Amino acid sequence: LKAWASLSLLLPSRGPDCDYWWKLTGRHLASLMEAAGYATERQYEALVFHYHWMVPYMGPAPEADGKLEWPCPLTVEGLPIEYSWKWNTATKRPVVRYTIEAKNRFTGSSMDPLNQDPSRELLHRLQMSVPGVDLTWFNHFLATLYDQDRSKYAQAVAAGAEYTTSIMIAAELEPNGLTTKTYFIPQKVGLSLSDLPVSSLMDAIAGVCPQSAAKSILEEFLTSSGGNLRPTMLAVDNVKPSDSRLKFYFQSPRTNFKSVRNVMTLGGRVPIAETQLQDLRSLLNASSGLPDDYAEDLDLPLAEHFSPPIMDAREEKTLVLPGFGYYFDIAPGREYPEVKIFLRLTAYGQDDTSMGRGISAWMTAHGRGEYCPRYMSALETLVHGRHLSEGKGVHTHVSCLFKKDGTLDITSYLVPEISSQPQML
Amino acid sequence: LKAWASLSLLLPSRGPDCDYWWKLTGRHLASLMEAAGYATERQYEALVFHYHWMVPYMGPAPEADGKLEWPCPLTVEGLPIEYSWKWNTATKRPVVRYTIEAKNRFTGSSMDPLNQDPSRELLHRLQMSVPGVDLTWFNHFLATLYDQDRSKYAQAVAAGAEYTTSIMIAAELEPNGLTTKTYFIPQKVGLSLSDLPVSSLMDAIAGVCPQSAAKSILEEFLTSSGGNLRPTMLAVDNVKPSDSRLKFYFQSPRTNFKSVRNVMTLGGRVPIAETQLQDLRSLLNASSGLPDDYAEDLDLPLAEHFSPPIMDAREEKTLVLPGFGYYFDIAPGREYPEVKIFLRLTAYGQDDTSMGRGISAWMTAHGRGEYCPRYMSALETLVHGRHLSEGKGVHTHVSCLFKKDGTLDITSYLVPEISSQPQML
Repeated sequence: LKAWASLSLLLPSRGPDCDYWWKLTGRHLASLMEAAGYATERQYEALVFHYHWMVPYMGPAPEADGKLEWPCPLTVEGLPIEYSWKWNTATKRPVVRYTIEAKNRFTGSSMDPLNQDPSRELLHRLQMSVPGVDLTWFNHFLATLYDQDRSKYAQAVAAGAEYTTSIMIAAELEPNGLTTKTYFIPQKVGLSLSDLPVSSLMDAIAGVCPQSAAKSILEEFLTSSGGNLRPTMLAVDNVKPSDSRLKFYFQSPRTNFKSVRNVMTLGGRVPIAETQLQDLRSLLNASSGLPDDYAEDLDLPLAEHFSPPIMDAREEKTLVLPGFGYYFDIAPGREYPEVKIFLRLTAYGQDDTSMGRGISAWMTAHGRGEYCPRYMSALETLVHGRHLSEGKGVHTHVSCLFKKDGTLDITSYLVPEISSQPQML
Repeated sequence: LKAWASLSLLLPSRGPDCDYWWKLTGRHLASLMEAAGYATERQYEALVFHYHWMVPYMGPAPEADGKLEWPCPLTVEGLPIEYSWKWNTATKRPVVRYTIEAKNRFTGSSMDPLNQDPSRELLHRLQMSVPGVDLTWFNHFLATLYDQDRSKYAQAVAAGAEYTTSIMIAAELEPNGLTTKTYFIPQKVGLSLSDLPVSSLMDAIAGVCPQSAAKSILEEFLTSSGGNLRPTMLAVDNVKPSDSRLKFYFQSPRTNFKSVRNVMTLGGRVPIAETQLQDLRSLLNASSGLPDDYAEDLDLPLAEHFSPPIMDAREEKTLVLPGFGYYFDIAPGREYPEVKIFLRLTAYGQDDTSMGRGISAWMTAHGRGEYCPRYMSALETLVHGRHLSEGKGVHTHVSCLFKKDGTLDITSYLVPEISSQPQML
C-alpha cells in the first residue's frame, strides 16, 4: 500500500472526526484501488481528493456505541459512505467509486431538516474549483422533489416524523479524471415515499426532460405490468445536461426471474438477447447461493439465519427490503431506457465470503476472473470485528446492466463494517 | 507539468496568503523538479508536503509594493523562500531543495521579537507526525545563541534596534524521503553579530560537541591565518545527533583564490588535490564572467552595473556583501572539517543568463552537462517582470564542497523574483 503509507505520513492530522474517516475509509479506498491495479499516480490523486473534499463532509465520527445522530441508509450501521467495485470487462480494469452523504453541524436541525445544505456547499465549491461541474438539474430537483417551506418539516418533526437522508453525492474515479453524481430521495411533509405518486415525480422530471422515447416507453410500462413498481430515488450526473444520465429508481417486491424479464425488457418493449438474460440469471443464482436451475417462476428466498433489519427498511431506506431494486435511465435523446438491476445482498444470499465467491465463480466462468482473488482479499480489509465468512455486512448489492454491445456491466457495492459486535451473523 | 496541473486542481483554495505562496512557489518547485527529471510520484509527494506543511508557515503575502512587515534576507526583495539546485554527478540526478522562514501573526511582536515560535511549532508538529525528527540540537541552540529574556529585545526595539530573521528551516527532497535542517542566525540584545566573539558561539557548540578533531582543527585555523573570518550562522540537521552535521558559517572579506586555498585547506592542515582546487577556480572564474586565468592573488571585482544592495547587507544579511561565504562542518567523530564555499552571485558576476551559462559551460566541460538546457529554461520561469538576461535576481549563490571521493558537489541557490519593477538591472 505505497500510496496510502506515503500520503498518510505527509497529510496532517486535523481533528478527531476528519481523522476517524480518513483513517477508516482512506485505507479502504486504497485497498480497493490497489486490488484493482490502480497506478500509484491515480491512487495519489484519488486519496488526495478524498482527504480534502469528501472526508470533511462526512460529519461526526460514530460514538463508542457506533451511533450517529443522523444515520445514513447506505449501511445497516448507518455510516455515510458506500464503495462500489465495477468489475473488469474484456477491455478495462475494475473501477473503484464511492458515495457519501454530506453533513455539517446543522445537519437535521430545524434550519436544515432534510440535510441538504452541506451537499449544496460541497458541489458549489467543487464547481468553483474544478471544471465541468453543472448544477442545473441538481438545483431543479432540490426545488421540485421536496416541500420548500422548511418550517413545515420542522412542525412535523415536532410531531414525531423521522426524516432521513435526502441527498448523497458520488465522485467517480474513472480513467478520465473525476465527475460527480447526485442522488435524491424524495420526501414530503405529509405522506410516505411509498405514498408519493409516480406522477408527481414524473412532473419534476418533465421540468428538464419533457419528452423522450425512453421516458414514454417507461410510462407505458408503468401503467401496464409495471404497476407493482414503487419509486424510490432519482440520480443525475452533475455535468452539462445534454451529457447527463437521468436515473429513475424503483423498488419491486417480486424477485422471480419472470419478473426480472418483465422489468428489464419493459414489458417486451425493449428486447434483450436470451443469452444475456440467462447470463444475468446465472449471476443472480450464484450470488444468492441458489441452484443454477432455480425456477424462473419462484421468488428468491429471504436470508434468515442472519437476523437482518428487514422491518427497518422502506422506500427511503432500500438497503434491506424484500424485492429487487432497479433504475431506468430515461435521459433525453435516448431511444429506450437503460435498465440496471440491483440484487440486495443484505436480504438475499449467504455470508459475505459465499457471496463474493459466488460472484467470483461467475466472473471466472465468463473469463473475467482476472482479479477475483484480489477482490476477495480486499473484502477482508473492510470488516472489523469478525471474519468475512461469519455473516453479512460488507456486500450491500450486486448490479447488472446490459451494455449496448451485449456486454454485462457488473458492480459490487461494498460498505465498511466497524462494529466490534456485528449485527448480522 | 502534469503533477502541478493535476494537484493544483484537486487541492482547495485556502485564503489569500496560502494561495499566493502555493501558486507562486509551488509552480517554481514543480518546474525545478520537472527540469531535474523527478518522477511524477516524487513530485506529488513534495508538492503535497509543500502545500500542507511549508506554505501555511510562509506568512503574509507581500503587498502591492512587494512589501513585507518582516522581510527575510534570503532575497533582495525579502521573500521567505530560497530554492537550491544540487547539480547532477556521475551517479545521481539533480536534487531540488528549498528553505523558508516560518512566520505567524505574532512574528516580530514583543512576545516573539526574533520570530522563533513558528519554527518551534512547525518542527514539533512535524516531529509528532513524521518519524525521525530530533530537536535536541534545535532546542539547545535556541537556548544558547540568544538572550533569553524577550523583554530585553523589546526594550531595544523601543530604542531603534532592527532585529531580523533568526531561524530558517529546510526540507530536503532527496532520494530517500525527506529530513529537516535548521539555520540559526545569532543575535544578542546589545551587540552586532560582527561584534559577537567567535568564542561565545564555540561555547554554545561545546554544549553538544565538546571535542572533535574537526573542531580542534578549525579553532587552530581561526587563531592563525583564519583570523579575518567572521561568524555568520550555524546549521544542524534535525535528526539523531550522532547522525547530524554541525555547520559553522563564516564570512570572509577576501575573495582572491590564494585566500580560497587558505580557507578550504584550513591553513594547510587539510590538503586538497590541486586538480580539485583548479577545478573550483575554473568554476569561480566562469561563474563571475572572469578570464579563466584570473590571477590567484587578485580579489574578485564587485559587479557594479547592477546597483545591488551592498550597503544593506551585513553578517545577519549575508546575501549581498563583498567576500565569500563558507561553512565548516565540525560534527563529532569527524577527522577534519568538511568545507563548503559560497560564491555570492548577487555581488559578483553578470546577469543571470551569463551566470547560468558560465556554470553550464563548466558542467558541460566536466561531462555533467546532461541537464543544463533544462536548468536554463527552468530559471526563466522564476523571474516575473523581466527577462533572465537583463539583470540579477534569481541566482543568489553557487557553492562547492569537495566530497570524500574527490567529487565536486556543486549547488545553485535560486530565489523567486516577483517585482514588476526589478531592482537589479
